[PDB]
Amino acid sequence: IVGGYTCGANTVPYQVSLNSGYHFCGGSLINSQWVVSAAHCYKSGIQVRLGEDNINVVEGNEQFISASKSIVHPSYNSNTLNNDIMLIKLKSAASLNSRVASISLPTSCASAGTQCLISGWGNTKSSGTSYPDVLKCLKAPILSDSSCKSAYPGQITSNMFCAGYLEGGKDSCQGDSGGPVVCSGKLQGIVSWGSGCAQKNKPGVYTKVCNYVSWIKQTIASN
Ligand SMILES: N=C(N)c1ccc(NC(=O)Nc2ccc(Oc3ccccc3)cc2)cc1
Ligand SMILES: [Ca+2]
Repeated sequence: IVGGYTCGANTVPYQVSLNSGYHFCGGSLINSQWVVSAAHCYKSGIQVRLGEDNINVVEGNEQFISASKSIVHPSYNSNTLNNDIMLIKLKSAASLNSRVASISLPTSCASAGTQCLISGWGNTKSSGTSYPDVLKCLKAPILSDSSCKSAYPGQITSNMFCAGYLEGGKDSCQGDSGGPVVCSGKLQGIVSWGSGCAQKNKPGVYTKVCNYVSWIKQTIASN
């Protein structure tokens, strides 16, 4: 996260770190056995790390559960990043509580103007690289479909929305991928792509989670 702030330990209880020997993507816990992330974060050998604040230090609230299976959305296209969503099942259910909690899926799509919370352990610099050990947070508005398409012409499909600040300075970044964009307590986006991080007129682009609720529910119902 570029231009964000330190969340505070376990203040984002649904935030997940996907680790394969190292943190490589964020994710959101949506019930005791399932995590949602970006399909572009797909990897064999995922261990889900819940209850994390400093991902490099064992602090006392973590749960480390290997993934038993991953399901990349059937229509995910890696070239356009259209339908950039994936579900991960945990081999054992997580113990839910105040510090490790699931986030609700949306009943309706969010609208332009809604302020949302985006969090992750990604890069905090637009020029340079510095990866924090603790979770960073950014409050950011959903942008209109027209400003999203003006910023990235010919690239925004109906399964994507932009969120952020067209002046730059505040954005998600590499390493934040697969992580949450929560608006009014509902998971509305997944950190997916953007040109650079925090550049002027190049906001973050996010998977539009409301389009996937029936698929998430149906998939969890049979797996
Ligand atoms: N400005 C941001 N908010 C922002 C910018 C970039 C990313 N990260 C990103 O775009 N990652 C990425 C996406 C697709 C990729 O493409 C792949 C294609 C095939 C296989 C694997 C990855 C690779 C990296 C996240 C947030
Ligand atoms: Ca830790």
